[PDB]
Amino acid sequence: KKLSTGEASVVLAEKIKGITQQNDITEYGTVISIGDGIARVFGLTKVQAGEMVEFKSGIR
Amino acid sequence: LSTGEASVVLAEKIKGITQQNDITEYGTVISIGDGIARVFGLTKVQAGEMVEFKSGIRGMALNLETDNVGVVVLGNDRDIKEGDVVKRTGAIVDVPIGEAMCGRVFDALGNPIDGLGPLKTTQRARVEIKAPGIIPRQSVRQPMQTGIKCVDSLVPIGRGQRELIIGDRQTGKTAIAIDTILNQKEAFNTGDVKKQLYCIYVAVGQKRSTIANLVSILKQHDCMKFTIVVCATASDAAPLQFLAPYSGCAIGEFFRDNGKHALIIYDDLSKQAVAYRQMSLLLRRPPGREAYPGDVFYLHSRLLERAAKMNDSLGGGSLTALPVIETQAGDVSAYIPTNVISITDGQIFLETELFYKGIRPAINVGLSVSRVGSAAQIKAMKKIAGNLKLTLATYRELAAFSQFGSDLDAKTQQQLNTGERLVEMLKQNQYTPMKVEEQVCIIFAGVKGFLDALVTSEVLKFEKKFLEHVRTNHSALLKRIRDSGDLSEVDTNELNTIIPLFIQEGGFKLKA
Amino acid sequence: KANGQVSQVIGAVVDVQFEGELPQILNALEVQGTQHRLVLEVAQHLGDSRVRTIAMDSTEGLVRGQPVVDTGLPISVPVGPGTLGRIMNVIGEPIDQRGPIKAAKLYPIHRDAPSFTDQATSAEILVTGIKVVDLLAPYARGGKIGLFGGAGVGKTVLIQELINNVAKHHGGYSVFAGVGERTREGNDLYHEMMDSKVISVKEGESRCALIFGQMNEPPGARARVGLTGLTVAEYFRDEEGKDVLLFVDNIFRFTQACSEVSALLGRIPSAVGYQPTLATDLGALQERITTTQKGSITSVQAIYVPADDLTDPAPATTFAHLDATTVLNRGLTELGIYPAVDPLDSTSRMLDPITIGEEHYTVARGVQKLLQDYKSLQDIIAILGVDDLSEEDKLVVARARKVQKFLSQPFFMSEVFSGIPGRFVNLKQNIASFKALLEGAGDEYPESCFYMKGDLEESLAAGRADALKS
Amino acid sequence: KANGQVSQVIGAVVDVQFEGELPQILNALEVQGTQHRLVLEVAQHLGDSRVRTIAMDSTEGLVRGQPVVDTGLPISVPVGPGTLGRIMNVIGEPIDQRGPIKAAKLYPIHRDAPSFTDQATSAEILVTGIKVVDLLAPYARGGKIGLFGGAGVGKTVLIQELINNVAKHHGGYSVFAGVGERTREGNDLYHEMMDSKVISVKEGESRCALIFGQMNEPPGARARVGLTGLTVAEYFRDEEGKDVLLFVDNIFRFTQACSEVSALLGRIPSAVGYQPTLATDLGALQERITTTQKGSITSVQAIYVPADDLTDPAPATTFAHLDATTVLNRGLTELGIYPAVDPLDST
Amino acid sequence: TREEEWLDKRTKSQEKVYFDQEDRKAM
Amino acid sequence: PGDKPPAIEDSIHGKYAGVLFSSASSNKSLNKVAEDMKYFNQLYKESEVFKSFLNNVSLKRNQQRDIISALGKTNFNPATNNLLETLIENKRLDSLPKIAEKYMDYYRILNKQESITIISAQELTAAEKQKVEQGLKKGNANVQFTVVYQVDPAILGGLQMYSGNNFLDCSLLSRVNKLKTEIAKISF
Amino acid sequence: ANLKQLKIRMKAIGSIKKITKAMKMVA
Amino acid sequence: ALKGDKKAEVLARSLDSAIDGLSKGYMDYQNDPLLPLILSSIEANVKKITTLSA
Ligand SMILES: Nc1ncnc2c1ncn2[C@@H]1O[C@H](COP(=O)(O)OP(=O)(O)OP(=O)(O)O)[C@@H](O)[C@H]1O
Ligand SMILES: Nc1ncnc2c1ncn2[C@@H]1O[C@H](COP(=O)(O)OP(=O)(O)O)[C@@H](O)[C@H]1O
Ligand SMILES: Nc1ncnc2c1ncn2[C@@H]1O[C@H](COP(=O)(O)OP(=O)(O)O)[C@@H](O)[C@H]1O
Ligand SMILES: [Mg+2]
Ligand SMILES: [Mg+2]
Ligand SMILES: [Mg+2]
Repeated sequence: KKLSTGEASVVLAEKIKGITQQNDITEYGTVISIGDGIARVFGLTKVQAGEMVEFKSGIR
Repeated sequence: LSTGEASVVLAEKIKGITQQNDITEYGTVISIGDGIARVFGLTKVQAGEMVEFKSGIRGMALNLETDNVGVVVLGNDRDIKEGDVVKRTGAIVDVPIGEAMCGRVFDALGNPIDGLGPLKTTQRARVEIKAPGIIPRQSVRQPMQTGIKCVDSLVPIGRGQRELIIGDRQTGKTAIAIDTILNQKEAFNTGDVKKQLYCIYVAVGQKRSTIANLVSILKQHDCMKFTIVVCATASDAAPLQFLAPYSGCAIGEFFRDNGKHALIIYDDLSKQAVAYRQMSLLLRRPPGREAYPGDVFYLHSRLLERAAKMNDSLGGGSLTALPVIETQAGDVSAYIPTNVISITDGQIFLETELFYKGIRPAINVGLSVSRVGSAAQIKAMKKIAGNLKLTLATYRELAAFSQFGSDLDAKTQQQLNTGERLVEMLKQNQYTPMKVEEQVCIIFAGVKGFLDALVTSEVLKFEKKFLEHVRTNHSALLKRIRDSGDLSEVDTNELNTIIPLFIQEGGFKLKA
Repeated sequence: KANGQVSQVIGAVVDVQFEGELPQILNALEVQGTQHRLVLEVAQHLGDSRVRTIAMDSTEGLVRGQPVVDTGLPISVPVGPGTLGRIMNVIGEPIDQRGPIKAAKLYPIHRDAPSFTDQATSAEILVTGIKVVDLLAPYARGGKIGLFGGAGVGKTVLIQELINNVAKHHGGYSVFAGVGERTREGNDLYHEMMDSKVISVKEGESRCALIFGQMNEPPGARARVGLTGLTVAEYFRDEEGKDVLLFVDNIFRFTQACSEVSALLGRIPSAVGYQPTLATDLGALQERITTTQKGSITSVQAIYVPADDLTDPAPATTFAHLDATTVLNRGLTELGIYPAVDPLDSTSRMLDPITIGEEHYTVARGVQKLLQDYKSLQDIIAILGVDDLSEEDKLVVARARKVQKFLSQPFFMSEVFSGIPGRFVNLKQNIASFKALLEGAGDEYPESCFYMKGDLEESLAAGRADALKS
Repeated sequence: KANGQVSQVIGAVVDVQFEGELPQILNALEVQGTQHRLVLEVAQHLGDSRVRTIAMDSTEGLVRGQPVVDTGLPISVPVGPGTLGRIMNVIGEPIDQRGPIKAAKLYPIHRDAPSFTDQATSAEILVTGIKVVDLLAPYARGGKIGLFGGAGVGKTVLIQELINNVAKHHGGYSVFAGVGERTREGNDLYHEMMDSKVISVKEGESRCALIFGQMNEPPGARARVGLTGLTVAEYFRDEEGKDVLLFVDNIFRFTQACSEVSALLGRIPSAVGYQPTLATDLGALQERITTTQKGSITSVQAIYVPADDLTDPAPATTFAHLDATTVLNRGLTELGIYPAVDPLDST
Repeated sequence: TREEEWLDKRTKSQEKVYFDQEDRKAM
Repeated sequence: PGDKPPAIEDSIHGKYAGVLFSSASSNKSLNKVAEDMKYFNQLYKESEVFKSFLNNVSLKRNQQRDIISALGKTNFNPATNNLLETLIENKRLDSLPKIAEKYMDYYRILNKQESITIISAQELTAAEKQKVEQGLKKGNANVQFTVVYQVDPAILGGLQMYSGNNFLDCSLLSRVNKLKTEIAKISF
Repeated sequence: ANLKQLKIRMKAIGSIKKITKAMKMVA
Repeated sequence: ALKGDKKAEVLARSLDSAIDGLSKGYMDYQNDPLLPLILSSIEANVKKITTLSA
C-alpha cells in the first residue's frame, strides 16, 4: 500500500502514549483533512449515511 | 596596441585568478531510472539548482520532497549508480551570453560542439528569468525584413513581435527561417547598426545530419558570422530539449537589454512538449489531457512572452521570436497548436495542397494575420500592400466560378487574370531572399495590372530580368526608395512609365 | 514571527509546515528570505499540521525550511481612488513604477456574494455606438456581457472600442482586469489610455483602474489576479452608489490556470482535463459580479473560445451567467465585415418586446429572419445560382447581403488597420437605418455602398458620389 | 560468483537482488540454472540493492531467489567478417546451425551517437530502378530512407525489390535486420539469398549480414535486435570504411516492444499508451544511423502504420529523422497500382 | 477531401458575379 | 529537544518513526526506545523465522499478538510495545523492519559524533596525518569527531574531505582545471 | 479523427443529395 | 609539472595549502605553486618579446 488518511499524527501519537482517551468517539469526530470543500472526520461512529452533522463553527 | 603591451596585460590577467571553495552539501541517490534520480538528504537545496554527479555530469533539482529529491540527469545516465554522490553547486541553471556566441554551435547547456575551440566568454545569465513588465516594453514600429515577397507584403513582421510558422512536415517551415537569416546578412555587411539583426537558431529534437547541413548553408552564404545555433537532438536527454529554448532565449536577452536587436527561432515545440511531458511523466506527476502536464500552457507562454520591444530608456533593444509548430494532418484544433496560436501575435499557415500545386512558399494568406499589421511596413509598402490584399481576396472567390464556366464577364476575366499574376508573382524559390526595395517594384507592377499583359508562365522570369535591368540603369531610383523608405510621386510616374515600356522592349509572350 | 516553514516545493505548488494555529483556508502567507515578495494562498489542510498552497511568483530560489509568516487574513489588496489610473499586481504591488499606492484601507479578495433578497436587478439600454450590437444584442447597464471569440478574431480590439465609447464620458468609475493575456497588449492599452487622457499622472484624475495578470505571471496568480480587480469594483460599488464599468479581458485563462495546477493538487481530471470544481470555482466569481442595492456593476468580460469549440465546459457554463451575449464568428472576418458579430448566435436578455420598444424588437427579428433565409439559399445557389431563383428569393438574397455588409462598422481602434476614421452610430439612427433597408429603401443602390458605413444616409451619399465620379 | 538473486518475475521484467557492487545500467546479467541462457539488461536501480532488468528470452521457468551472475558489461555481440553470411540472435548467438562465429572483437550494442564534428552530407542520388521512386522521392546513398505502410500493403515486397536491384550489385557489405516479423520470410530470404549466389558458405563471400528479431521472440528482444544489427553496421562504417546497405525491416515493433514493457517497468502511459521515452529511445537508435567521415550507411527502414493512422505518435516522430520518405497508400492497392506509392505523401 | 469549402466558394463566387452585373445596372 | 524529530516524512516507515521519536522524546526517554528498535534490527537479520513472521501478511491480528507477546513483554519501552500493537491493528507489521531502521536514523542524527573521511592520492605519512588532525581540530575546535582514511582517488596530491554531509575540496586537480580554463577564456 | 470536421462534410453531402434529389423531381 | 622531474615541492606545497583550507572555513589557493610556476614562464616570454618597437 501507500498510506491511509486515518493514520494521522494526532491519532497515532495518542496510541503510542498508551492513553485510551478518545473524547466520546461516538457521536463526535475530529477533522483530519480538508480540501476542495470535503473534510474527512475521524471517528464519529454511529453516523448514518446521508445524515446531517454540525461542525464546531455551526455550519452543517 | 603593441604586442608587448597586450602580452603584459595578458600576463597580469592570468595572475589575478581567484578560486574559493566552500562546504557544499551532498546526497546519495535512492534510485536512478530513465534519467530521473531520487536523491536522499541533500537538504537546503534550491529549486532548479544545479547539481553534479560523480562522473561529472550535471543535474537539475526540480522536485523537492520532504522524503527525497527528484533530480534530472543532464546527460547520459549510464554511469550513474545507486548510492553515488551528488554535489550541489549552489547556482541556478545558466548559460554563457555575449558577442562571442555568434559564429558557433552550442548545445542546450551551451557547450560548443563545433570543435573549433573553447568559448571565450565572461558573462553568464540565468536560463529562466521573469519576463519584462508592462512599462519596459514598447510598441513595435520597426520592420523585420525576411526577404520573402508574400511575408514582407501580406504578413509584415515587426521587430519585437511573435510570429508562428505552423505547418505540416516538409511544408517549408525551415525554408522560411533560412530565407530570413540570409536576408539579414546584407544589413550586417553595411554599416547600419539600426538594422543589424542577430539570428539565433534553436534546434530541438532534430537529426544531427540535418543540423550539419543547416550550418553548411550558412557558411556557404557567409551568414553564420551573425548566427547562433543551439542543438538539442533526439538522442539528447529530455531536459536538454526542455531547456534549449529557454537557453537560446537567454542569449537573446543579452542583445535585447543592450539596445541591440536579436532574432530567435524556436524549432518544433511539439517535440519540447514530448520531452517536457516525458520529463514530467517520469517524475510520477499526474498527467493532464493528452498525457501532457497541466502547466504545459505556462511553458510556451513563459518562453515566448519574453520576446518584446524594450523602450528607449533601456536601449531600445528588441527580441523577435519565430516559434515553429509541426502539425500531424493539418489539424490546428489540437491542444498544443491552439495554445501557441493564442500566445503568439500572428501565425503563418502552410498548406500541403498549395505546396504541390506550385505555390511555393505555400502560404495561406486567407488565415495568416499579424497584430502589428501595416504599423511595421514602410511607407512605400503600406500603400501597395493595402490594394494587394483586396485584389487577392476577390481572386480566391472567383476560383470556383472558373469550374462553373460557360461564360465570363469582361471584368471578371480581368480580375481572374489579374489575381493569377499576383499568385504567380508571390512565388519564390528556396534560398533566394529578395531586397525590400526590389519587392516594392515587382509588387507595384502586379497590382497596377501590367502583369496582365504577358503570359503567366513568363511573369516569374520577368521578375528576375526586370530587377536586374533596374539595378544597372536605374540606380538612383532604388536608392531613394531605400533611404527615404517612401514611394514619392516622382518615382510613381517614372516607375509607372518604365514598367510597361520594359515589357515591350524585352522578348516576352505578350499575348494575355 | 514566522510560524510555518517550507517543506515541499514542486513546480508552483508549495507546502508549509506549521507548528500550531494553522492558518484558515485562503489565508495569505508571507515567505521570508525571498528576493521578491512571495505570497501563498492556503487551499487545503492535509493533516498533521500540513497545508498545501499555490505560489504566486516563481518558486525558483526557495529552500526547504525557509520561514513562513502567517498574516491571518486572505490576500489583501489596496482599494480606493488611489488605484484609479494605476497598474497593480496580483498581490497589490505597483508595477507601473509610479510609486507606492495610497489606499484608505485594505479589503480581502475573498467575500460572499450578495444575498438574493437584496439583488435589485434592473434593465437599462446601453448605447455603445455599435449598430450591430445595439440592434440585435442590446446590452443592459449593470448586467454581465460576454464576448465569445477564438484566437485572433477581433475581441481584443472590440474591448478597446467599448472603452473608447463607454468608459469615457462616464460619471462613475471603471476597472480593467486583464488576466492571462499577452503583455504587449497591456503596454499598448496603457499608452492608449494615456494619450486618450483616460489616465494621467495628475492626481484627482484618471477615472479608470487597470489590473494585469498577463502570461508572464505564473499559475495561481492569473487565477486570483481577477479577484483583485473585482475587489476594486466592489469597493467603488459598496462604498459609493456609482455605476462601475468592469472591463474583464479573456476569462478562460482563469479556469485554465486552475486546471494547470488541479492535477498537482490531487484532483482527478475532468472529461476535458479541467478540474472537477470548474462550475463552483467559476460560479463563485460570477455570482459576485452583480448589481446590488448599494451600487451596480456593468461587467464586460470576454470568453476565449479555444479552437473555436463552443462545446468546451468552461464557456458552456458561462452562457448561463451572462445577461447579454456577443459570439464572434470567423466566417465574417473572411468576408471583411467588422465587427464580426454573429447575428444568430448572439443573444441578449434585453431582447424582449416588453423590455424594449416593439419597433426595436420587430426590426431585430426582421434582420435575423432575413439572414436566416439567405443562409438556407446558399445551398441551392451554389449549384444553380441566383439567376435560377425566383424574384422573391432574389430580393431576399439581395437585401440580405446589403444588410449583412452594412453591419460592418469601422471604429477608431481599427483605423491603424483599415485607415478609415472611426464612427459613432446612435440607437435611433441605428434602428431607423436597418428598418429602412428591411422595407427596401436601399434595394435600388448597389450593395457595395452598404459596407463599413455608419448610417444609411452616409451610404446613399457615397453611392451618389460614385455616380458623378464616373 | 552469482552475486544476484531473482527477487520477482513479472512477465518479461525480472528483478535481481545483489549483496553488493551493483551492475551499471545497461549491463548484461546471466541467470544460472536455466537452459537456453537468459540475458538481462540493467535498466533501473530501484534501491535497496534491487535492480530492474528486461528479459531477452522467455522467462517461463524462473524461480524467485535463483542466482544471477553479473558480467559487468552490456550485451556484447560478435562483429567482423565472421558475421558475413551468418545469422545472429539479439544476444549475438548464431541461429543458423553454422557453428561459432569468428569475430575479432565483441562490441557492445549500447553506444553513443556520432558527434556533430564527425558528420558528412553525402548528397548523391541512388538509382534503384523504380520510376515512381526515382521520380518523386529519389533515394540518396548514404542517407536515411523510410517506408511507411499498413498491414499488407507491399512493404516487404518493396524491400525484396531493393535487395535484388541494389544490394546484389552493391560493392560494400550489407546488413539485414528483421524486427518482429514472420520467421517464414527469414527462411525464404536466406534460401533465396543462397540460390542467388549473393551469399555462400565459402569464406570470403556473402558480403551481407543477416539479423532476425522475428515475432517468435518475446518483448525486449525485438527492442534490442536492432542495436545488434546496427553494431554490425557501425563496424563496417568505422573500421572497414566501405559503403554499407543497412536493410531494416519494420521498426514499429521496436517502439511497440518498448511500450509492451514500459508499463511493466512502472512508467506512466503516453497519450495513446506508448512509453514516455519513445522519442528519446527512438532518437538514440536513429541518431546512430547516420553517415560520417569514416563511411556511409544507406538505411532502408520500414515503418508499420498502426490502424493506418499516420497521426500515431510512433510513425509521426520517425518522419523527422528520415531524409527520403515513401508512404504507401492502401487505396492504390485496391485499384491494382503496384508499387502503391503515394506521390503527394512521399517527400 | 473538403466539399463544404467547394460549396462555400461556389456560393460566394456566383453571387459576386451575379450581383457584380446588378451593380452596373444599379449605378 | 522540542519533541521534534530531525525531519518530517510522509512515507509509511517515516511516519511511524517520526511519531515514535516525538512521542518517545516527549516524556523522558530516547535511548530506551533506540535500544528496543535496535534489538529488532539485529533479530530481524539474525533469526530467519522472525523475518518470515513480519513479512507474513495473511496472518490474523489475534495470531500476531500472541506471537509478539511470546517474544517478550519486558525490556521494551512502552512506546515500542504500543507501536507494535498499532501495527497489528493497521496490518503494518510487514513494515516493522523499515520503521526500526528509520527510527535509528533520526537517533543517529541527534548523535553529535561524526565521521570525517579524507581522500588523498599520495600515502599519508604518520607525521603528515598528525598535522591533518590539528587542522581539522583547529577548524572546528568545538566538536569531537572520528577520522577515517581512504586513498584511491584520481586526483594527484589533492585533499578532499567528507564530513557526514559536507564536502570541501582542497584538491590540486581542481586548481589545475580552473587555471587551464581561465587561461583559455582570456579573449586576448 | 476530428469528429467536428467529419460531421460538417457529412452535412454538405446531405445538402448536395437534397438539392440533387430535388432537381431530379423538376427534371 | 604533473610529471616528475622536481615535482616533490609541488605536492609538498599543495599539502600545506590543503591543510590551510581545511583549518579555515573556505579554501583559497594563495600558496599554490602552480600559479607562480606559470607566471614565471609567461614573464620570461614577456621579457623576451619586450625588446623595442622596431
Ligand atoms: N520555396 C521552396 N521552393 C523550392 N523548393 C522548396 C521550397 N521549400 C522547400 N523546398 C524543398 O522541400 C524540402 C525541405 O523542406 P523544408 O525543410 O523547408 O520543410 P520542413 O517543414 O522544415 O521539413 P522538416 O519538418 O522535416 O524539418 C526540400 O526538398 C526543399 O528543396
Ligand atoms: N474589427 C477589427 N478591427 C481592426 N483590426 C482587426 C479587427 N479584427 C481583426 N483585426 C485583426 O485581428 C488581429 C488582432 O486580433 P485581436 O483583436 O488582438 O484578438 P485578441 O482579442 O485575442 O487579442 C489584427 O491582425 C488585426 O489585423
Ligand atoms: N509489386 C506487387 N505487385 C503486385 N502485387 C503485389 C505487389 N506487392 C505486393 N503485392 C501484394 O501485396 C501484398 C502485401 O505485400 P507485403 O509486402 O507482404 O505487405 P506487409 O508489409 O504487410 O508484409 C503481397 O502479399 C502481395 O500479394
Ligand atoms: Mg523544419
Ligand atoms: Mg485577446
Ligand atoms: Mg511486410
